[PDB]
This record gives sequence, structure tokens and C-alpha cells, in this order.
Amino acid sequence: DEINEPPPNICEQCLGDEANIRMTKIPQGSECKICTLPFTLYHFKTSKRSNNIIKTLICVRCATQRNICQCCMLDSRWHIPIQLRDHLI
Amino acid sequence: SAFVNKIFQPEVAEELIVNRYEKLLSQRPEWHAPWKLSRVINGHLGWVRCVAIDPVDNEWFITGSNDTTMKVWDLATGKLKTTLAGHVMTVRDVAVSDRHPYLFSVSEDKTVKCWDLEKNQIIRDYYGHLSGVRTVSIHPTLDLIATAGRDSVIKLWDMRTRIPVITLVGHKGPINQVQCTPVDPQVVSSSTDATVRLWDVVAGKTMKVLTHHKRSVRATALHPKEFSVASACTDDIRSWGLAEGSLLTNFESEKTGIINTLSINQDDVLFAGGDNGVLSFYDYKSGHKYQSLATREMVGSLEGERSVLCSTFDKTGLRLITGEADKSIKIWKQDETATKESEPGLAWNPNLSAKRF
Amino acid sequence: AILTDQIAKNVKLDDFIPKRQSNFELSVPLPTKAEIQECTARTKSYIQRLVNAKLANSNNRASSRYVAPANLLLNNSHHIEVVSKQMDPLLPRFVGKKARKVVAPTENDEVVPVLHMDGGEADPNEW
Amino acid sequence: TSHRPQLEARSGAKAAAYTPTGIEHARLLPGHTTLKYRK
Amino acid sequence: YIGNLITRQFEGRSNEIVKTTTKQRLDAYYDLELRNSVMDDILEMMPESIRQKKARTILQHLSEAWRCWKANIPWDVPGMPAPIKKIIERYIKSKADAWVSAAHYNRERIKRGAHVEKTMVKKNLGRLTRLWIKNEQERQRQIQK
Amino acid sequence: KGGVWTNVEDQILKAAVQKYGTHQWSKVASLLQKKTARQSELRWNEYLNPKLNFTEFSKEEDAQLLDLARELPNQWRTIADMMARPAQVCVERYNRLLESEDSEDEEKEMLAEARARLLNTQGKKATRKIRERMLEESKRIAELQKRRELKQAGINVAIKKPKKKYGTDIDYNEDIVYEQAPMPGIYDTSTEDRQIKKKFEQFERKVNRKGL
Amino acid sequence: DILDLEELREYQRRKRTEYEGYLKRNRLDMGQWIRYAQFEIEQHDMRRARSIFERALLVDSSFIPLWIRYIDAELKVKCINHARNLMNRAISTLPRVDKLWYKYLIVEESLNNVEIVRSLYTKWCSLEPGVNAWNSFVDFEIRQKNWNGVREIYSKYVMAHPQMQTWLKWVRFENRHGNTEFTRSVYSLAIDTVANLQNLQIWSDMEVAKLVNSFAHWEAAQQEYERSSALYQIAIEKWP
Amino acid sequence: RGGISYDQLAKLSYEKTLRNLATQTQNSSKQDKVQKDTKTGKITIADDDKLVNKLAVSLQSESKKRYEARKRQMQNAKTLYGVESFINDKNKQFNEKLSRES
Amino acid sequence: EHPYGKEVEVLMETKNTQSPQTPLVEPVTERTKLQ
Ligand SMILES: [Zn+2]
Ligand SMILES: [Zn+2]
Repeated sequence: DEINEPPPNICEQCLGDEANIRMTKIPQGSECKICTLPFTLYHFKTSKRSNNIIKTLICVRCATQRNICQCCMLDSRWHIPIQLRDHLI
Repeated sequence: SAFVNKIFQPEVAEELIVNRYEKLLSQRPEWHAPWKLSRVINGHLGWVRCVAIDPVDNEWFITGSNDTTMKVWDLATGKLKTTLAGHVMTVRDVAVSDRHPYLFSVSEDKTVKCWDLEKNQIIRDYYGHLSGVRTVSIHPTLDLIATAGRDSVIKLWDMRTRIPVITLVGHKGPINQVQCTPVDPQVVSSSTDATVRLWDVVAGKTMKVLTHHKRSVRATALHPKEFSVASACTDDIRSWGLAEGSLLTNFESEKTGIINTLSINQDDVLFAGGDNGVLSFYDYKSGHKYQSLATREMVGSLEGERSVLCSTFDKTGLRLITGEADKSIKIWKQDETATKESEPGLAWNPNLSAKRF
Repeated sequence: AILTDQIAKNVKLDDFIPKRQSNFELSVPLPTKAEIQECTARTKSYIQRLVNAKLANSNNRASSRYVAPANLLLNNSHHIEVVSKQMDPLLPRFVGKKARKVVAPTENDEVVPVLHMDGGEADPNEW
Repeated sequence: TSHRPQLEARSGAKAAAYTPTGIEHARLLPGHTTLKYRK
Repeated sequence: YIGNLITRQFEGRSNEIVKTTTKQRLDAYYDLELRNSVMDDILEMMPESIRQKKARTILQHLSEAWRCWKANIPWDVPGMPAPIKKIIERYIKSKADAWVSAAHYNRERIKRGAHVEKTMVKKNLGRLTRLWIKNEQERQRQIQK
Repeated sequence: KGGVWTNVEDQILKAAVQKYGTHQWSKVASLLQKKTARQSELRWNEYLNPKLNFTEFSKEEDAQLLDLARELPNQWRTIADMMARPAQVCVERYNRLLESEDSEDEEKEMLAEARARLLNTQGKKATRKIRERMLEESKRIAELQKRRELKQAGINVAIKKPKKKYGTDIDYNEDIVYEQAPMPGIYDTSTEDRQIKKKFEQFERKVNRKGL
Repeated sequence: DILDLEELREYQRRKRTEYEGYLKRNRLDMGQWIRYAQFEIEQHDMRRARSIFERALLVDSSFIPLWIRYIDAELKVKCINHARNLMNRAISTLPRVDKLWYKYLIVEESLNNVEIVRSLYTKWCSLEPGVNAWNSFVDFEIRQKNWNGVREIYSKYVMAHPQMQTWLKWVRFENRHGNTEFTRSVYSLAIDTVANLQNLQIWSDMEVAKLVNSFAHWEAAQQEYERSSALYQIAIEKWP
Repeated sequence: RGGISYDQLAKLSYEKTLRNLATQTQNSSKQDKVQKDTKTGKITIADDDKLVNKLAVSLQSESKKRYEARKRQMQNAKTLYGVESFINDKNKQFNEKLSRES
Repeated sequence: EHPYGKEVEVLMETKNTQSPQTPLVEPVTERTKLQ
């Protein structure tokens, strides 16, 4: 479904401390790092005066199947890497 | 009776083979007047593969055929009005629109074409079927058409913009017949994988898969009233209740063998044209085969030529236009001045040996 | 009778049996006029939104002729404005779009019971 | 061998999962953009 | 044009190229639809237990019947089931009606000189010489009977 | 130059029709040196066909023949179809019935050529595929024994993978190809999964040591 | 022959490239699927070997040799709970097919799980399949000596197949055991149901004659000739 | 006469396996549960380790017998007939099929 | 003589009785024009 798409899964610590964040949507932006298949690239900055653009690297389906955010790819709960998560379980 | 329920004490009191059987004998089918041949029209150079009636004002019908040409026939006199060439292979299905002056026709040449009936020219061609297309059905009150064919998919076409808007992917074989209903399920389809699907076109998935036929479900037909579809495999005809996908009734089609077409009347008469030439008329609400006719081919043709390929009733429902493999168009009249007496039809006699019910 | 349900749960006898066999005058009503309109306006709005997706994504300039921000994230801990980037008209729009081919998995959660009837099965060597 | 009859046709199920190309065909250009409705 | 050329550079060509029918591939597509219609009607007459092997052998009697028709040889297979022989003769006559009517239609084009392909002039010569002898052999039997 | 038929060429022609069929007469003449496809077709349709009728003359046949040759005078191809017999035999007996009123040195080489051509059925494409498959396995056998002889010297060199033909070419060894996992079942295959993994890991440990 | 694991790893790539090539050209040809699925069992990798049978079932799930071979593949490697899930999906997809039901039974027969074949047969005889299922279900309880249970089956078996060769099978059961009080109770139930359900017209004239005669010749062996004699009068009057 | 339908042949092969299972219980005589999970809906059945081995070995042994019976039938099929001329095994195999049709 | 038994009308049609440009559906022209 190209007209019915889930909202992006991003961390709270990726978004940072500010309240309102201006995020840019590109409907077929880059292709996923994992599945190599295109998606809607969201990218944003933490503050207005920052100097680092934080891109969404993976698609929402690859982010759902792993339960990770799209930007830093840490687990959505516990905020740990995948390799450490599957070792703790 | 009550003896069966007090001795052979059931848990359902309907799911016995006897309690189902006594209710069939407790009920009588509606009488319907028999059918006879009234006019034979010989105009095509090949088989007549599909017949469509004018849904408004009922003056003409059109028969797409095996000689790649559609001919328009006047319903009353039977004369030839015009010939519509423009396919290069056999015209497989023809649908006329009620809300539009548009004629849609598919063929085995992978083409779906529209026809401006105010101009009698091809406008608005459609593109995307991987193989030959077998059926058309025009959606009532949405300006779609539904086509399907050997590609095992149903492409739902926008009329105006000619776009394959929705493709419905569920089948496993070539789709033989497709229907369009105004509410969910809006598309009813039947294919050679012995399934009948009920489609949710907004989600693009199947509401209900009907796996009751054994062989290729070659023909379906929508009931003009009472909101039901009847599907015909190669012997068993089953009426289906839409919006639940329920098996309403199981007809008495025994040794019918390969039913090539179905058409349902306003007066609850279900026609079943078979390849063997034997054409049979059923009570729709009951399933009783009340008349079984056989046709005569021509002066000289093969014995395989005796086969009904396509059929429809007119808007009044008192005429049955069937196109057959002997290059002929036969019009079947339900005869007046027959009563319940002197023309009873076949006797209502269900059996336990056939497990149909 | 230790596991009575857990054998062949998806198939019942009620699916085999017809419903008009108990009464020939069972009413299956046509859809009401208020019901066809609730379905038409849902279908027509869904398909017009699909045609506008196909026309806007085409590279033809003569296709706009024929034709959601402030979403919540992190259980609404962050209100996030969603905007569009002004594309360069010379760079290829849809940079991740290629002509690639994908095989698709089948989602089989429930088995569909193939509900034939039992068995007129005697046959000589005629076939 | 090498010259075979079809056991099955190419299904539209396979082309449905592919990613589109958006190439502009001459026969998909806009034409007859207005439908005619019956009285 | 160049917009299709550049997007074919950046994206590659589509994999879903569905070929329309043409004069080039009309005789080929006619046979693919004729073999599917015969394979359907026989697979429905079968009582049970028919697979991709048994559907594969029965379609060769279709090809053999068409060669016997063109040769004006009577096609009679000993032990052929009479419903299945009824199906094949129904479609051999169906293909014969297209075969003969295309020979009448193309003959009228060659007399008008109205753009007949060089191969089709050799094909129409080969069709009429079968029709002329098939009419000749039938005329021989009517004198004999 | 018009030759007579030896019994060698007679047997080659019978075996040729047995394979090629009755309509491929230029196929038959290719085996049959010094003979024409017309001559081959003419002999099989006048002499060598076992359907033909070379036997004695019953008195029904003689009365029928003298009937037909009187009613259809001198139309022997017509009479031979009414008698269901060959034609010059039918003339030969009509000639005889009225007289009742009286008052390896080369051949075997052709046969060796015919014997091989009938028993080789493939063509260019299949014989070539055979050659390429035998040469591919010969390259495979060579590269494996190379690795073993280097392993005799202790120096380990891995097997090279086949080169990708196209972009998304699949290494089937690399991953479970299109993993259609079984549908989730109620009967709880938990101890069974442990025992296969242990048995499969045990199997991989055996292959490194004893070598299958 | 293969020496080490790296030669095995190159051997497995060559066959799996080969078999996946012929299955890509031919989605069909179920025999080609099984020979590649049997290849993966020989490589002792059952995770792959389950996958080919699952992929082959997505092409043609109505092909019965494919179901039996994948079930047998789970049984030969002692994965019994993988087989129970698989035969459950076999009978839930194709309930008509008798082979798939008898496959579930003789495995649970082989494991001496008498309560699972009994639960299986109760479901299978609820879908009204035919006389081969019931007759194997009354033969199952004779094995288990459950005489009270097999008498409950014939109570249901005559209601699923109302015909005299199911009623007379139940009196051949009772006269095999010689219980006189139970046999005439079945005989009284069989002849009343013909009288009670006379109007339905499901027993023919030759068919009801087998019930009256087998009732009478049993009463002749039970030394009560006056009951043998009187029933002939009621049957001739009841059916003239 | 006729062939045997797949309902009867399923029944007959069912009965042969019951008789063979009966003699295995007879020979074992002469020579001498269900727990459903709370957390999940998964069900657990206690089994002996025997009778699972015995089923698996029997299925293997029946496969061996049918393999070698067909293999010996292969041996007879290519050693019996030698009258008609052929080219390969597949020729004689197809012309045995034509002899079966007569 | 002719088959099907004299109640049935058999007709052989080899030519069209309409012109090809004759509209099969009459166009909806509401306002009368005098141009
Ligand atoms: Zn991804
Ligand atoms: Zn993150």
C-alpha cells in the first residue's frame, strides 16, 4: 500500500530534548540499508541551529521486524543494540 | 418426526440425514412454465462465444464471436443491425453499460476495448493483461470495469483515465468468470482452481474463498433480485448468499457435465447451458430441474457442435438468447397457455443416494 | 475425548449443508439504498485517491491537470511537523526508485478447508 | 528439446510485487478525458 | 522521448513488458489459446486422477488431428474415448474455419494488390493448394459413391 | 543408372520408415545411397508395406476381378483399391487369368552408416550440452584435486565461488533460499528442534573428520 | 567422494543451484520438488528440507503424494510433534481425502495413543464422510474391547447412513456376541424406524424384506415361533 | 474387475498396516498423556522413546522393501523383452507402454 | 424441408441493415439548437 503507510519509528533520544521538530518527508528517498528497497526518507535536525542531519536509514518494515528505530537502529525499549539484546534474552 | 428426536436423541436436531431429508419433501418447488425454441439466427462465421443484452430499453443484443467480430442483432425481428470489427482474435466477453453508452469487449488478443455506441468506434483502449482476457463486468455506480483472464488476476480499471487501478491477486489458475456487485463483496470471481472468491476491493484481499466445487468453476451468474450468485462447476451448481458467503442451496445437476453458462431470471428460473447440448432450466429457490431440452445443430455439422457456449435473458426475462458452437443464435421462448396442470415439469423427488441436498 | 476441539477446527459440518434446504422462502435481501451509497462513497474516494497517486508520480507535466503533518511520535511526547522538500526539477525525483524485481512471500495464517462432497465413483477402463 | 508448450501461463501475481518504472507510453497519454453518461 | 530515455538510464527498463499481439505473433498466440481450450474441456470430462503427464499426452492428439485434416486423411485413433474424440473434432473444425476463411480473405487482398507480405503470398499459395485438392478429393468420392 | 533393389537396401528402408515415418522421404533417402526419395516412397507404397496383399487368388477374387476389369476397363489404380491389392500384381494376375484360356563389401559400410544414424537421436544442441557438462565436471575434478594436493603440503586454498552472471544472482549455499517456514502448530515442537540441531551439528562434526 | 566439509559445501552449492534452476523454469513438476526435498534430508539439514516441501505445497497443495512424503519425512527423523502439526494441516485442508485421515490414525495407532485416534474418529465421523470411515471406526473399538462405545457408534452410524446394510451390520455385531436382550432391542428399533419413516420413501421393497426376514429367522432360532409368525402379518398389512 | 479407487486402496493399506501392527504386538508379547500449556495454547504429549523409533524404522523398512521390489522389477523389465528393435532403454520402455495399451 | 419444425423461424443474415455510422444509442440532446 503506497497511499497507506505507517508513521516512522524513531527513538526519543534521536529526536532529542526539543519539543517541535521540523522533519522533511521525501516519498521515495533512499533505499533501505537492510532490505535494499525504497522507502520514505524522513530527515530532521535536533535543534534549528544544529549541524548534523539525522536521516532514517532503514524502512519501517525492517524497523518493525527488528523493533528498532529507523535512525540509530537501537531497540525501541531498553535502547540497546540488537546483538546485545539477543544475547540478554 | 418426533420419534427420531426422542429415540435418536440429537444435539442439533437438524444435522441428521433424515431431518434434512424430510424437510425437502415437506416443501414444494414453485411451478415454472416450460421453454421452447422460437427463432434460430445464423449470422456468424465462427462460434458464438458471448452474448450481451441492452440493459436499457431492450431493443438489441450483441454477440461477440470466434470470427473476431461482434454483431449487433435486433431483439424483436432478429435482423442484423451492424457489425463491430476491431479485435484480431476471438471475442470472449461483451458487456454493455447501463449508465453509459459504452460497450466493453475483451478478447484472447490481450485487449480490453471500449466502444462509443453513439459513434460505433473504438475509444479508450486498456492495457496490461499478460495473456488473453476472458471476462468483463461493469461495476454498477462506480465507473469501473473488472476484467480477468489467464493471468490469475483481476484488473479493476478506471474508465476515464484507463489505469489498471486495483489488481486483485488471490487465484491459482485462469479466471473464467467475474461479476460486480454494488456493496461488499464488490467483485465475485471464479477460476479453474475450483474456487469462488469474494473480494474486498478497498483492502485488495479476499473476504471469503468458496472451495466447494470439485473442478473448474466455469460460469457464475448474479440474481437480479434477492442478492445471490450461483456458480456452476462441471456438474454441481450452487447458489451462494453474498455478504455472508453462505451456501444457500445445492442444485439437482446430475450428469449435466461441463456447464458452459448460467443465467438467472427475475422469475427465479436458472438456465444451465451444457457442452453436451442439453440445456436445463431450474427453480432458483429450490434447485429442481423442471425442464431438460436438447438442441438440433444444423443441416450438417459435427456432434460436438451441439453445445451451448453463452446465454443471457433479456430485460423482461421472458426470452433466452443462447449462442452455440454451431455458428447459430437460438432464442428460447417460455410458452404461454401452459398451466401447473398438463405441464408439471419433472417431479420433485430428492434422494438420499446423491448426497447433494 | 481429551482433545475434542483441536482436531480440524476450521472445518465444520455446517459449512457443507445448504441453507435454502430448510426453507425455500428464506429472504436474502438486496442491499438497501442507504447501504450502496455508504459503500460507493467509500470506494469512489479510495479509487480517486489511487488515480491521483498514479498521475502525480508520472513524469508527464500534463498530469496535474487531471487530478497529515503535525503527527505524534513517542506516545505524543514529540509534536513533529512533516514538510516536503522542494525538489530540483532536473535531478531525478524518486532517487530510490529503480526497476527491480521482487519475489513475495505468502501470508498463510489460516488454512482454507477445501470443502468438497464425499465420493457415482465406479469407473471402467473407458477413459 | 528447447521448443516447448506452456504448462501454465505467466501469472500477474509476479508482476504485482515488482517496483514500477514510470516510463511514459504514447498510448497512455490523456485522451477522451470526459465520460458520457446515459439519460 | 528523451524523458523515457533518461529514466531508462537512471532506473533500468521495466520487467513487466507484456507484448501485444501483432501480425508477427498472431499464429503463435492463436495456438496457445486453442491448446488451453482443448486442455480445459478434456480435463473436465475426466473422472479423476489426471496430472501434468496425462494432460501432456492428450494434446498431441490435437496436433495429429490437425495434420490429418490438412492432409485430408481421416483421423481415427483406435481406442479413443468417444467424448474426447468429440472434443478434438469440435476444435479441429473450429481451427479449420479460421484456416479457410483466412485463405479466402488473403486471396482477395492479393488480387487487389493491397499490401500482402512476401511470405504471405507463399503461405496463401500453400493454403489454396490444400483446399483445391481437398475439394478435388471430395469430388472424386461423390462420383465413386 | 536406374537400379534394382537389393535386400540390404530393402532392410534399411524398412527400418527407416519405422523411425522417420512415411512422410519424411528425404530423410529416408539420406540413409539410402543410390536411391531417390521418390523411389523410396514408391517401393514402400507398392512393395514393402505389410498392409499389402500378396497371396493366392480365391475364385471369388478372380470372378470379382474379371467383373471389375469388364466394368471399369483398364483403370487399374481404381480396380486395385476395389480389390484392396497392389496394382501391378492385379495386372499380373489378370494377365495370367486370361492365359487360362489357352490354345557386401560396400553394402555393409552403408549398413554400418545406417545402423549408426538410426541410433543417434540428439542433434547439435544435446550432444553439445553433453560435451559442456563433461568438460565442466572435468574442470571441477581438476580444481578439487588441486586443493587436495595443496592440502597435502599443508597450505589451504579455498574453493572459488561461481562468478555472478547477473546482479541479483543468488548464492543458494549462503542462506535458506526462500524460507517458507511451516505454519505455527499447536503440538509444540520444542524438544524436537533441539534434537535435530544436535544431530545436525553432530553431522557437520563428522564430515570434517571422517569425510562422509 | 567428498573428503572434508569444504568439498561438501561446494557439492551442496552445485546441486542446489541445479535443482532451484529446474524449479524456477518449472514451478510445476511435483516429482522434481520431492527429489530436491529428499536431497536436503540426505544432507541432514531438516530446516532446509522442511522449506522445499512448504514451497512445493504453495504450488499444489492438493497433490496427495507431496503430503504423504513430507509427513513421512517428519516421521523418519522422529520429529513426531512436527508430524502432528503437519497431518493436522493435511486434514484441515483436504477433509474429503481418506488417505490423509488414515495417515493420522495409523501413526497414533503405532504410538498406542488410543485417546487421540478416538478423538480423531469422533471429528472424522462428524463430517459424514462415508462408510469406509465408520466401518474402520467400529473395527477400532473391537480392538479396544470398548463394547459400550462401539454400540454408541452404530446409534450414530444408522443416522448418518440410513440403509439396511448399516442396520443389519449392527445386528451382525450383536448376534456375534449372543446378547439376546440387546439384539431384539436393535431389531425393535430397526423395524419401527421403517414404520415411523414410511412416507420418506428411502427403503425399497427388496430392502425392507431383508429386515423382516432377518428379524424372523432370528426369532426362529430363539424358539419363539409366535413372534416369527405375527410379524409377517403386521409387515404384509403395514406394507401390502 | 477395474482398478481400486483411492478410498478403497487407502482403506486396504490401512488394514495391512493394522495387521502388521497387530503382529508386532503379538511378537512383543511372545518374546517376553496430554498436557496443555497455561502460558501458550501449545499442547504437550508424553511419549515413550520406543514406538517412535519403531514407527520410524518401520517406515524406513517399508521404503526399503518397495525400493528394492521396484528395483528388481526394473531388472526384470530390461531383461525380458528383446524382440522389437529399439535405440535406448526409454524406447523399450515406451514400446512396453504401447504393448500394455493393446 | 426446413428443420426445427415450422414454429421456429430460421433466418440467414449476411448483410447489415443499418449504416455503419448509424448511432446505436441516440445522443442526449436536450436544448434545441437552430444554428
Ligand atoms: Zn528495509
Ligand atoms: Zn534511535
